[PDB]
Amino acid sequence: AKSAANKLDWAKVISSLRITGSTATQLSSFKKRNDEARRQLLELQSQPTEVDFSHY
Amino acid sequence: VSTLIPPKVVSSKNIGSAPNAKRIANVVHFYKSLPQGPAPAIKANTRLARYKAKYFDGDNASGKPLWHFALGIIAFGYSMEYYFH
Repeated sequence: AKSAANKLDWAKVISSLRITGSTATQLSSFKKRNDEARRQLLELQSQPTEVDFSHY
Repeated sequence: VSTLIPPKVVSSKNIGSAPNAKRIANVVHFYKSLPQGPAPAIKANTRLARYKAKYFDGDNASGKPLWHFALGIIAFGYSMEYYFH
């Protein structure tokens, strides 16, 4: 559902062409992409966080 | 550190820039301008004004009334000849 948010983000990039020199709004998009990429690799990296009592 | 915000700071920006001064000049320049040649006062008479309106506008603009004025001096000084010599 975040794809609509990022569609709105690129709409705001092509409208932020009207304001060149955004100091930290593009950095805010940078930070949200950074920790979004961090959390998606964190949840894909995550196992069922347990020790297998049956086998292991 | 957070979502920074210059998309909407237009409300107090619109004084200092150069098209603002031109804009506040020419919105004042446009309203009192008469639309389509109105109130030109094309008819006027003050016992000498039809002479001006027929002769001394930019349409005709010919110096021949000065000729008539020269003729007036030919009416004047030659008659002063009749008064002097």
